[PDB]
Amino acid sequence: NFPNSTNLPRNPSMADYEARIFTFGTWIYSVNKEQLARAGFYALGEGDKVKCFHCGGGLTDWKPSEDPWEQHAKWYPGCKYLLEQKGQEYINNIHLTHSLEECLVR
Ligand SMILES: O=C(CN1CC[NH2+]CC1)N1CCCCC1
Ligand SMILES: [Zn+2]
Repeated sequence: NFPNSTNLPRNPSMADYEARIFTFGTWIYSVNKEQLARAGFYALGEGDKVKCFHCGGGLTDWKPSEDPWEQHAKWYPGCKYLLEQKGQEYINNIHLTHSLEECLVR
């Protein structure tokens, strides 16, 4: 299913931070859940799979080193929530970084 790039969220029931934070429960995984919720992610109950309330973007198999906002921007750069909370400059920083990380090896 394609990512949502409209200014309207795909899952408006998860639009409030408090709604999202309730989805995790006891969270054993490597990335802090409050951080995941602030980046707009709620939990699916399927290991450490999160989905963005706005773009619907899904992310799984999180490493301890990884940042929710960075991961959000890498995989779901079209997201209007991300663009609202972080601004296009941040997004360009993140993408230049990830594209330069890729090239410093491949
Ligand atoms: O899991 C990912 C990408 N990363 C893997 C490492 N941990 C953070 C997310 N996705 C799944 C959905 C399609 C794009 C790739
Ligand atoms: Zn999003």
